[PDB]
Amino acid sequence: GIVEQCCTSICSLYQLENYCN
Amino acid sequence: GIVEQCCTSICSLYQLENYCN
Amino acid sequence: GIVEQCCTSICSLYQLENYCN
Amino acid sequence: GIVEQCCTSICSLYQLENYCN
Amino acid sequence: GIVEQCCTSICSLYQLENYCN
Amino acid sequence: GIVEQCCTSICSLYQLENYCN
Amino acid sequence: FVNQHLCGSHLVEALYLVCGERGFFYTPKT
Amino acid sequence: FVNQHLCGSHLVEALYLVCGERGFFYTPKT
Amino acid sequence: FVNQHLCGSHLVEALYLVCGERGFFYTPKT
Amino acid sequence: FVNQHLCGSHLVEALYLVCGERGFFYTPKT
Amino acid sequence: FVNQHLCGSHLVEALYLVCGERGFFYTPKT
Amino acid sequence: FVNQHLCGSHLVEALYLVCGERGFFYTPKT
Ligand SMILES: [Cl-]
Ligand SMILES: [Cl-]
Ligand SMILES: [Zn+2]
Ligand SMILES: [Zn+2]
Repeated sequence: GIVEQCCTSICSLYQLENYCN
Repeated sequence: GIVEQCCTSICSLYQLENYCN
Repeated sequence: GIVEQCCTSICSLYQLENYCN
Repeated sequence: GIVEQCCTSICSLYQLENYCN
Repeated sequence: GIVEQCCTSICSLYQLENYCN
Repeated sequence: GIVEQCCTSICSLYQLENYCN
Repeated sequence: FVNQHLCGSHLVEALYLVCGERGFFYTPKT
Repeated sequence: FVNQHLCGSHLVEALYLVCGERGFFYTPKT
Repeated sequence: FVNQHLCGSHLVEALYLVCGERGFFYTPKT
Repeated sequence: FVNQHLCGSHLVEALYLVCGERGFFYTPKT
Repeated sequence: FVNQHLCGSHLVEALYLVCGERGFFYTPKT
Repeated sequence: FVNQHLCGSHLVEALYLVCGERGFFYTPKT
């Protein structure tokens, strides 16, 4: 999920948009 | 809502707890 | 102390109140 | 400038990107 | 006090240093 | 640089001034 | 606990703290 | 832009930034 | 609520949140 | 991405996020 | 160092930074 | 004052604090 995609791994700002409503 | 309420007047941690999944 | 209770170990919000004045 | 602009009215991430090295 | 002073007008790091243990 | 001086190693507030404009 | 005056990112901070591993939803008005 | 590690309250700060008014969900249980 | 690791400035953010007007002491030497 | 209302340290936060490893310059008026 | 306009949690931030391992006491008025 | 580890957004928070109006550069590539 977000923690694996963004904290454990590395993510872009565009990826972070995946979790907007 | 909570977002506006906490900013405009005050807010409690207990009310915030309603927003956890 | 607080660092051992809360950072090295794990603590609750109720525990954090131990350090209010 | 950007500092005052983001504070006084609004600002975009794209405009902010102009300030990276 | 310092809390109100730093918020209402300005505050210096040196004055803040008075609050360390 | 700043990351080596301040994050990897340890630095003072006076050192941090090295990177003001 | 005491009452809170929380605005902008400081709300999201408080929510993070309060909810921890359960996480939360941040839903502002319009 | 860039790719960095975003953990904990820094993750939710970033979500606030990117999503803003849209709002977001932080769900670490996935 | 929950139990997480709270370190450094994140510890004092949390204390600010919980204590607020009551005020607090942060004393890492214990 | 959405528009931002950023003030004080919150601007420096946003800049950190946006620029990452390239870093940035923070230059306010007078 | 320069003069500071610090409010809410941003004061507690500054105090954390300034005092480090000695820690500090945060004591607001009423 | 004191000497601590200052990393990431905590580094740039500290620079904001110390430099303030002077402004600063954060250049992790050095
Ligand atoms: Cl503010
Ligand atoms: Cl951290
Ligand atoms: Zn703020
Ligand atoms: Zn952190």
